[PDB]
Amino acid sequence: LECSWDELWNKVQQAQDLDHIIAAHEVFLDTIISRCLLDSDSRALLNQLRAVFDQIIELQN
Amino acid sequence: AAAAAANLNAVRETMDVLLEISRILNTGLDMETLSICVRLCEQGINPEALSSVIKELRKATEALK
Amino acid sequence: RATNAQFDSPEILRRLDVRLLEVSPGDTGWDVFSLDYHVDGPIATVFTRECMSHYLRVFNF
Amino acid sequence: AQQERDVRELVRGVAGLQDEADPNFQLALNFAWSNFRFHRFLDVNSHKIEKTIEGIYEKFVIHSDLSKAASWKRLTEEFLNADAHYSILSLLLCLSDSPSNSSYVETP
Repeated sequence: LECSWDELWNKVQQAQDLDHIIAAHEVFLDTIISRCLLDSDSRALLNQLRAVFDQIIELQN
Repeated sequence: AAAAAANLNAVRETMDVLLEISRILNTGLDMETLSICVRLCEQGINPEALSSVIKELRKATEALK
Repeated sequence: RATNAQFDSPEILRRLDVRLLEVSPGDTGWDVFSLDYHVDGPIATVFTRECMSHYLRVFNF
Repeated sequence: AQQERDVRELVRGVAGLQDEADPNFQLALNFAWSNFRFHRFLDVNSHKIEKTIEGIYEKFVIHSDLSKAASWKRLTEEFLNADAHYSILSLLLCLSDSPSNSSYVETP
């Protein structure tokens, strides 16, 4: 949420067309999907990450 | 003759599709039980009634165990 | 109005409202909850339902 | 006629009672017949069931499981080429749902 915010806030404030600002938010958000663990190929990664949340909540019992 | 046996084939593959929709909704039916469930729904009956039936009948074999 | 958000614009705080997704008979409040930012005006041309769906996904993470 | 043999097979399958002179079986038969012959259940509407189908499609997408959601919509479009649709769908829906499922075989 910070490198992406820098590239978005650069590519909106210099841009002089709506076609530029829309196509900047698009790549902003698709890079957020790539950097977060919600891609098609990183699914197993997420399914691993859920397992370390399991033993968190289990511990409170 | 010939179509009357391929029509029930056209029943089987739909019966296989519902075997996916059953397991992705985590239901207590198996493939034999669902066949009786389709025979129930073709004659016309509220499925809330059947669902309440199975929602009691399933709790009357593990409450005695 | 306990937090800082009271001092921002009435429009953007009005657009924050809660939402609930579709229920299941087996359910947990942590499983079905969302905040929905409303889109009013012609701003639909700038922001589509698909970017809302990805917004909801990263919010779930 | 066939409905009676059907309800016997229903009790046999679900309740696991293969003895028909067992009084629990006969009480289950009375319970089934009295549930069927005293209905107080609302009549199903197709539009509400369609809203449920789209909602569970949303739940599949929100938890970032794209192939399972695409297969889910694909299997519904193949199934709906067979009234009785909405009856069996609402049956499976109300019978059991416990939220977004931790499950596999999205490409079988």
